[PDB]
Amino acid sequence: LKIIIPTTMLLPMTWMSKHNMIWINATVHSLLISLISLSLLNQLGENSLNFSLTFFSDSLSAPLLVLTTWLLPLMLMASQSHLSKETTTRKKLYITMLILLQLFLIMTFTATELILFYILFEATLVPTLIIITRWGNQTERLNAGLYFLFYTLAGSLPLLVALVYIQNTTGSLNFLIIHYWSHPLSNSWSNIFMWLACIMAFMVKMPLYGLHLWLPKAHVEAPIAGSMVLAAVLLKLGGYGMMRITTILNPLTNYMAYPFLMLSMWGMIMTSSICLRQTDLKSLIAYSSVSHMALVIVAIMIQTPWSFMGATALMIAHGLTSSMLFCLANTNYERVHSRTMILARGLQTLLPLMATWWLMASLTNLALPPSINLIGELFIITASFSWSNITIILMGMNMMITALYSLYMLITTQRGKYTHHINNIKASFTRENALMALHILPLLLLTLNPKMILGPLY
Amino acid sequence: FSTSSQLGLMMVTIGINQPHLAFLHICMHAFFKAMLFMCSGSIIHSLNDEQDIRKMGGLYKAMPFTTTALIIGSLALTGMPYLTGFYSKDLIIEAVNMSYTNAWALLMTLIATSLTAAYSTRIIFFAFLGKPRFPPLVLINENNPLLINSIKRLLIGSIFAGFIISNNIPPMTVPNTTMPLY
Amino acid sequence: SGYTPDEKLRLQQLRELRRRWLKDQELSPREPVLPPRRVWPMEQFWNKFLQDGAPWKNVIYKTYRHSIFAVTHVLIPVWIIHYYLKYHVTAKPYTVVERKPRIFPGDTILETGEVIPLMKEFPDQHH
Amino acid sequence: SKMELPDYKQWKIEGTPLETVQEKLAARGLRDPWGRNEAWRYSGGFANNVSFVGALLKGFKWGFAAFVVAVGAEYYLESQN
Amino acid sequence: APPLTLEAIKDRVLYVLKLYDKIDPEKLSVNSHFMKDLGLDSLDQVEIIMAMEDEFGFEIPDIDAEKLMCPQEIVDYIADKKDVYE
Amino acid sequence: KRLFIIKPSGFY
Amino acid sequence: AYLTHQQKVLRLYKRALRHLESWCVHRDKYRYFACLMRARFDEHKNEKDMVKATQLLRQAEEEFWYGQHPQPYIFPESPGGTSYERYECYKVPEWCLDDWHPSEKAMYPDYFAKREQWKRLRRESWEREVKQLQEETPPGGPRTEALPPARKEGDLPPLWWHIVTRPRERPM
Amino acid sequence: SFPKYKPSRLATLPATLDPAEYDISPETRKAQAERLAIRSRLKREYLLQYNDPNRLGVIEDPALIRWTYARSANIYPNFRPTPKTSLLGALFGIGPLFFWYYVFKTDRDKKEKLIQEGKLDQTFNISY
Amino acid sequence: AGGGVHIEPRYRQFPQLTRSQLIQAEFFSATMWFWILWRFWHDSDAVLGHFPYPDPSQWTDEELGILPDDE
Amino acid sequence: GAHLARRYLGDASKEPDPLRMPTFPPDYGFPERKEREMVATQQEMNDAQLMLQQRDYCAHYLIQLLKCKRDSFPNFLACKHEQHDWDYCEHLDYVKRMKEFERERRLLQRKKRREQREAEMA
Amino acid sequence: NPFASLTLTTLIILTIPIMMSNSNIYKTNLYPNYVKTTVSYAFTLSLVPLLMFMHTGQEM
Repeated sequence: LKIIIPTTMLLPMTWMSKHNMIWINATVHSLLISLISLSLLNQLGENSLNFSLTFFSDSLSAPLLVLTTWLLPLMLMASQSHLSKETTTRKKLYITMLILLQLFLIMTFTATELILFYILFEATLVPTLIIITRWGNQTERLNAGLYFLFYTLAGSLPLLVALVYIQNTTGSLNFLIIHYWSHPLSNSWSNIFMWLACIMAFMVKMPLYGLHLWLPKAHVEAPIAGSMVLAAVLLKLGGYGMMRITTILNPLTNYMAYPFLMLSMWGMIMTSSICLRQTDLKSLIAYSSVSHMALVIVAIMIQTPWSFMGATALMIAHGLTSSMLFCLANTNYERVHSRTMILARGLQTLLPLMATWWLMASLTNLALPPSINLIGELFIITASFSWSNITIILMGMNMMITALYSLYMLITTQRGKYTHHINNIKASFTRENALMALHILPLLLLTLNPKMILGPLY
Repeated sequence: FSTSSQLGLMMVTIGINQPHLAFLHICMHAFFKAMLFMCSGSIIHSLNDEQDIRKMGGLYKAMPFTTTALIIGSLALTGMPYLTGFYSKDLIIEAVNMSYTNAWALLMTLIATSLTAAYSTRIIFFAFLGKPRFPPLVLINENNPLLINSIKRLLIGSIFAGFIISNNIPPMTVPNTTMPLY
Repeated sequence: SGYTPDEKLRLQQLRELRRRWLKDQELSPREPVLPPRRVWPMEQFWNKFLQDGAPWKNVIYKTYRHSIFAVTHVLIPVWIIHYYLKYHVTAKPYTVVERKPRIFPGDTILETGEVIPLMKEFPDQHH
Repeated sequence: SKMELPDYKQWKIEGTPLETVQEKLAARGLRDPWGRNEAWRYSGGFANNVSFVGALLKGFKWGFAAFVVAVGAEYYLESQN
Repeated sequence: APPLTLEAIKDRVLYVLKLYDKIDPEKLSVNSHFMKDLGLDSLDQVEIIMAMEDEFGFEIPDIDAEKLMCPQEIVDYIADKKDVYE
Repeated sequence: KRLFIIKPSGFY
Repeated sequence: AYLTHQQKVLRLYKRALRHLESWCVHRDKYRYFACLMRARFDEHKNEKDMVKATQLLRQAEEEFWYGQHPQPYIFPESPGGTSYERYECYKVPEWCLDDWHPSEKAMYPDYFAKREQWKRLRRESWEREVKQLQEETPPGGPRTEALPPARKEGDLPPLWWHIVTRPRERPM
Repeated sequence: SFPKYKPSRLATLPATLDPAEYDISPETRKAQAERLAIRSRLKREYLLQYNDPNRLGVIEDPALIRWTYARSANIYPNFRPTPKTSLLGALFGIGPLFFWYYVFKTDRDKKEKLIQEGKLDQTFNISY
Repeated sequence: AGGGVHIEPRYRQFPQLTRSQLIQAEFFSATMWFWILWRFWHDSDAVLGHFPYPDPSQWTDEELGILPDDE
Repeated sequence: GAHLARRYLGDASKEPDPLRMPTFPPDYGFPERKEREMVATQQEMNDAQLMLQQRDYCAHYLIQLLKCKRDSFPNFLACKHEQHDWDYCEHLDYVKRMKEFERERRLLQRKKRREQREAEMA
Repeated sequence: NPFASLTLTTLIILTIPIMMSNSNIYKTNLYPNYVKTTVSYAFTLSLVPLLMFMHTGQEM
């Protein structure tokens, strides 16, 4: 509760501050609020941290909020490349949307009511389409808003009807109450559609093979600030939802999981294989995000202790790195004014440090040990292998492709021979290099003691 | 390719219940195979970064230090008795052929050893023996002490290690004592 | 059949223009004009006696080099390494586990003192 | 140095094995154009290369004396022991 | 490796061309055109350049091979390719 | 005789 | 533009005996089969009939593809060599120089002063060389990739900066 | 003697072995004239923009931009629901999904069948 | 690189060698020839076989204890 | 060796099946069955850490070899006669292993000799 | 007792050159020689565990 009021308190901060201090004042208070948020991984044992009637926290939420509260400074300096020429009021309103976005994500994770979660869950949309469409760069950013929002509501709205139905039947949907007052789900045909309605809403904000057309249609054209926040935390909103909603969807989950986890299983190889054949750099991370995001779909579906820990570990780790590759996308895109992969090549001979950030980014996304990507992915494999022995040949074959496209972007952009006619790349400012540093260091130095990241089942 | 051929040979041993003998080969092979690659790296640098045996030749007398290292390095690679290679490779051959194993599977390690010595002669004949087919302008030189000490450090290793690992280690494999002569 | 005159007259134009290009790629004796740096006194008395250059002068230079490298690379590690095991790692049981030395018939134990009886008479196998 | 090149006069196909093809080639009816270009690889100290077995027994000559002193010294040590 | 000056490279090409039996070791000249002045033909140029590509280690392209038929212009191309300046 | 070598600006 | 009947055999000879060198290895062996390759090449010099000459191309290439070394020999600096584009790691374009910080260009002042003068030559000769180009282009652009030389004195040959300021083959 | 070198998709036929390369003729003689003439103009204005002193930007390649559109956005505007696309879509779509359904379900019921009377051994299988 | 190298770059001749360069060459060649065949004299048994292998025909049925086809 | 040639190229009944020796009763044909004894006991045989393949009938000639080798450290050139005793026992293990194979072979030959003589005797 | 400390140091003392490299204090030139000495000293440090091994055979 002590996080929300200062987060709202940044709303007058940016809107009033002097013409040139708006970003300085916003950057610091976003950095200071990481203090009080950092006291949220501070956690008791199996019992969740319930500090208010309407707000509560646990070891599953705790990594999430500290990610978002940390995240906002990243989009703050990220936007300080192309918002300089805009007017003051537009610049102030950009912070308004980002700060309004924080106020939502910081509150969905703390919500102790299913509807209150859902109200804020889909409330985060309104700040987004403002970011994607108003401050977007390309032409089809207009089609981006329609694809993003309509996909979300088409699944979210049946969830709302499902939630009120549960409200009338059992009486309440408080996350603790449903856990303690659990009831097995009968195999009645009606329960099948209720199960499908409960899950489908989080599936669409969990790019599934087929329900993912808005992934390349939103991330690519979104502004840099909107790109990472939509890929680092927004995709995780469903991840928090499914980890919570599955408490009332058993035993119907196990029999009904086959149509869904398998579609994620086969598509996660397909979507990774998509990255092997791409022409747009920002489309790589978008499709790579789909494959990585679809990996935890299997983990939550098995409802295995190891799978849930691996899901949470990959959830935060993927968000941190996917945001990073979007920053590296921005710097190259800004210098060359194009998103084509094959245009800017041999950049390492010009920007050696930027190549190192590219090296660390693609290598962490490669998920080597001991990085949080690997331990999250490895726990999923072990849980999946216990569920079925054939699972290794599929999800292992993803790691086949996962290493390929991760190095493919590194080789074709940084390595090789520079293209001669590009006379635009200057030396990198201290901004992006610090932005990359603020992305890479928390991931690496979390590796020593990642038990804040595994989750409540740890 | 000789490295990979060596790797196939040593993991055949752990194949037929010879783990420790595979580890015995892990030390000998790391000794002289580094010499063979380092020696080739030395002559590459001297021969104006040329690395095709068709243009080597005649370096037997021009670079004697690398000549001595490769010959005794290759002899260990071929299994010169009482050298680093023999204590592992020929002991391995004495072990694998006399065991319950797959029928032909004993013949690669027999035939490959014949080929193992075969390319060793070819690399000695083409690169060092023969006539000096290299470009007319000679810039070759190996008198830098950094090379001479680097090769020499494993050189006494590639000559004297074989004994100093064979005797000291505790016996951990059944010794092959009685076998036919052939 | 060969160059058609025009291309040649051009190539030598490019040649002399290329002549001047890397005839400007060298460095004057003063460049690089090294900016000043603060200097430690350690190298000052190293060179105060190095100019002689006779054998034992540079030997003790290398002798300190070996020892000064040793203390900061082989002493300060084992200082904290031995602190780490003997007082933190070994303080936690089952962290450092040891092979008990293989006792052979006829050996004696320091604490017990009892000798393990020698194995009985060998079958007297001689070659 | 100023890179003084060896003169051509000291280099001819005669003496080097390059003649062996030449009169065989002259039997066909022509003459080798670059006869003197490869003569350097066959003349001078570059010639009389050791045989393959000769390369193998490099240093074996000193192996004679080294064996005699080593065995003899140990023979004396055992005899006097 | 020390670089080869214009005098050195012109001296290096001087040796190989002089060694050629088809030419005569007293008429050789730095500007002497191959096929006319030394009385060569088009199917003598090819063996000249490989004998030039040999002692230098690199390959002049075929597209630049047919026009590479003057000893002074021989060294001009090589000096351009290695940018070796005295 | 040594020549000036071009490098990317490493000061920043 | 054209690989006419002249060069085709000239290139064919070049790849032929280079493969032979890759085959014979030894110099004495190579020389015998090289002159035979040469003697067999010009034994049919007088072949005025072009149809047979093109036919003689057919038995030159198909067995060359059969007779080429399965491991063809290539020198390091040429296509397929072990050192092709090996030093591109060090070749940085000349335009990166002006981005150097005041401290970085004060590091080497004489070169930058000379580099500025080099930049001057490009600046007030560009408009002259493009104008010189335009008045000598044939209609519909150029019919050949070859560039015209410097017509009159003073003006540099057209389009000269990058081909002159090209990074050295051995930059380090 | 030697039969031939038969080309394939990955083993293409070289220009040296190409018969039509050695079948030069007047009508294809002028046809190869504009090949370089088109290339010559494309090398001219590119170099003009390449070596312009005031050129501070990226020389956009219209071919590159065309390639990006063709491979990213143009597929649906020129898509047609012809029968062939349906079999290709079905075979590469729900095909493998149902194939893995047969494989995964069969093992899952087989594994569940085995454990329910205890043939599968879980003496130390606790970390599920 | 710099003029005055310990060996000068000559053209198409036999390169100059220093005496010291040669000394280690036959030093290791002699010691290797010492090593590989001095230990041969030491325990020649190793490349000879310590125990002869008798063929399985000469052993009589006494030790094998195998009676003939008589009873 | 020769056994492989006769077993594969020729009839395999004259050659023992390599996974089954001994098949004929060892007691039959071997009187005074004072079975192969042990000089060492499993207590010190365990206390002296010996790998199972090394845990053969020559166990007494490894343990004392490990003893003198440890006590003569680092003089690896000593303890050769004790090593000489070791492979001698392993040699003796190998000859008696040959004796077992040939004893089975001779029984196989005799087993055929007993049956056909009893078969076509009528 | 010594076995645990010596072998562990052979790992730890192998990583200081990496951290010094990140410190950028090395003024080139001396760095390759500095790396060689650490590896060489790591080797000499790695001996005394090995000579320990043949004496008794303890493995921890």
